[PDB]
Amino acid sequence: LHKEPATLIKAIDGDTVKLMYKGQPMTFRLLLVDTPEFNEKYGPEASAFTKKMTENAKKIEVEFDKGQRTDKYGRGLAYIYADGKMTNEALVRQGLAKVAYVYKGNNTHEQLLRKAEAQAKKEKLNIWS
Ligand SMILES: Cc1cn([C@H]2C[C@H](OP(=O)(O)O)[C@@H](COP(=O)(O)O)O2)c(=O)[nH]c1=O
Ligand SMILES: [Ca+2]
Repeated sequence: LHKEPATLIKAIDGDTVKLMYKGQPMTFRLLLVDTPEFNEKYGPEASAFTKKMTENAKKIEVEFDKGQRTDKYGRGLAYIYADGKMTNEALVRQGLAKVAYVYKGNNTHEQLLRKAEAQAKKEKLNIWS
């Protein structure tokens, strides 16, 4: 997998962000995770976490996996990095997302994320509390 440049356009909620990628605006859905809807418990905290993480980054990168790069809604499917730290993994580590939507072929970082979820769950963090 390879990191590609992109710039924040707008952080949308816990697991979707609008980015400019190859000069075009596009909404990205973070691979392998599910954050609560803004309306649900921990939804505003997940949104706020992704917003700070992405808004504070000097450098945003997108990393596509091996399979599908867009979903059925035209959203990009990627791992998103903020100054070298993976937002997908960070949300899970904090108990603000669950590992979810693991489809074969787009699951390179599954193990890493499950490992983070185990630690979040052990700590009874946020969603696990
Ligand atoms: C994360 C991810 C979501 N999706 C689709 C599945 C879900 O379809 P349905 O909308 O039909 O439930 C939806 C969940 O996204 P959200 O969690 O953003 O709503 O996005 C993919 O198809 N591939 C993916 O990798
Ligand atoms: Ca969601």
